[PDB]
Amino acid sequence: SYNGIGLKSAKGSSTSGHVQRSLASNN
Amino acid sequence: GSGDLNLLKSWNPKLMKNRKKVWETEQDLITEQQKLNTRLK
Amino acid sequence: SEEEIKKFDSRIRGILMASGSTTFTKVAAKWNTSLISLFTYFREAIVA
Amino acid sequence: DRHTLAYDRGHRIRREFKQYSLERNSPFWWTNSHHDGKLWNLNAYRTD
Amino acid sequence: SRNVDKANSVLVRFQEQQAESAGGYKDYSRYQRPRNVSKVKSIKEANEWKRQVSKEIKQKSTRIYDPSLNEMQIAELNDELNNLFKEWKRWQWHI
Amino acid sequence: SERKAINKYYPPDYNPLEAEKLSRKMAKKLKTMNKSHASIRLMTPFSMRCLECNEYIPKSRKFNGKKELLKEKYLDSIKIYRLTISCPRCANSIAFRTDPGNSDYVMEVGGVRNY
Amino acid sequence: YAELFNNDIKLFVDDTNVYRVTVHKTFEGNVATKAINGCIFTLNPKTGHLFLKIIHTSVWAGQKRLSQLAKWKTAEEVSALVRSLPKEEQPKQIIVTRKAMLDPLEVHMLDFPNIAIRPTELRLPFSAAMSIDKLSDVVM
RNA sequence: UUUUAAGAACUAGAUACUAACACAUUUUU
RNA sequence: AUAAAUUUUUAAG
Ligand SMILES: [Mg+2]
Ligand SMILES: [Zn+2]
Repeated sequence: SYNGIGLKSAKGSSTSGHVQRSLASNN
Repeated sequence: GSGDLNLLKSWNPKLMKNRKKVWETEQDLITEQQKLNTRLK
Repeated sequence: SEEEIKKFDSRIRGILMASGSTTFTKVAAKWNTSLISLFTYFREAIVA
Repeated sequence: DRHTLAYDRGHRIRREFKQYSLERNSPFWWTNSHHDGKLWNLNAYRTD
Repeated sequence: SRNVDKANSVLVRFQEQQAESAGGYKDYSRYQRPRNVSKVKSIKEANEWKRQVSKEIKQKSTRIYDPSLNEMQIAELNDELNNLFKEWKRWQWHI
Repeated sequence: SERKAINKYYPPDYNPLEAEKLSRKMAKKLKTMNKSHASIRLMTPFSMRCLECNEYIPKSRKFNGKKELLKEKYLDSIKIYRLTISCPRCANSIAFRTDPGNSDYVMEVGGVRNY
Repeated sequence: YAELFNNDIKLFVDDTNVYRVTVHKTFEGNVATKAINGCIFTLNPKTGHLFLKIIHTSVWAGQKRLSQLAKWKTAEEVSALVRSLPKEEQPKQIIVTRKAMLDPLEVHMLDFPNIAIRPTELRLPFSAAMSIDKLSDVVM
């Protein structure tokens, strides 16, 4: 789900706009 | 398009592919005439 | 700082507009010599 | 050349004012490889 | 590259070599003399080779009277005339 | 009909090497291919002075001009060319030579060089 | 010319007479170019053993461009001829009169890195060796 | 009158034309 | 306790 993270849309950003939760920092 | 068109054509001697050809042929002939001078001595 | 970010971006734009057709390795060479400058100077800060 | 270089002082400000007296930028304006040596190396990156 | 290259390529020539065998093309605006006269062939052909001379007779004949002032030049051109007109004589003689 | 064109329609038979042979025979009879002469657009590196109208070709000027393979061959084997240029004011032909041993040109027949 | 008799074993190759064409008369008129059977000529300077691989022109009846097939087949028979030699009898080096044989021999001889190939620095009269009557008799 | 080119077969291999287009070239030893 | 995926080519100058 798009929670407010990511980009307004991936057009000019040249990336794939692929976002994934960070297993790193949780607790 | 500003500079000399001569640089973009093959026949002119001043550009570096042909000048090198002349260098090589002259160098070879220098080797040959050198060895043939040493033979006669 | 924002300024020198924009200076970098403007420089990349420089490499781009300057070379219409320089072939190839000239472009990669220029971009190398730019980026390496940016990192090597800014090293730590860029992360944040 | 160190014997000569000790008589070179003020190199930094000169480097920074090379902006004004000549067109082409010098992407590394913050070091002279003469006084500061060479502050980085890459070649490992190559193999990697 | 100037069309001098583009008109001489194989893909231009081959259709001419088919038109000779399949019909009455092949110009005569292309080839040169042919040097020897008596070695020419059936009359309907030397007929066209002959005009292929008279035309140049007309061009350079007009090129005679021109005031353009080069007297050495018109001298050599004058000799060229005489040569060609002699050729015309020869093509008529063969006919 | 694109300037960059990948394919060219060929007749349905067209033995290509056969066309190389028959075309190789055809190459002798044509007027243009055999001219022994050549035409090239070029420049004048060393400037000029005309010996007829004393016109000056000032430094480097475009010309439609004529290249010729010279019967000489520099040293044992190097090519050497002779170029001709018509004068703008008068009808006059001036010629070049290209010295491979001495990089600069040397010229003859109808022009002199400025110093 | 001295290094030939040093303890290395080298071979000499002359392919010039592999391809022979002589003029005969047709029954009307012509100049008849015919191919006479050739031979492959290799010798070491020491033993004086003449290796000849005799080549019959019937092999040449199905081809065109016979210069290539010439130099290449001759190179092949140099290769197999080396394959007739055990390690002790393997040549140390190989030398060829022409420098137009260098490439195909470099092609076939790759399997034998101990064998160098060299041009002739001196003009050599192995081309007319067919004038020897015994050799030309064995070939004809 | 004068004149000789044309056909058949064989060989190994790379060279011409164009410049309108782009030309901070920078930079690590 | 994550399942989040942009493109892509022809002519003329
Ligand atoms: Mg335009
Ligand atoms: Zn003039």
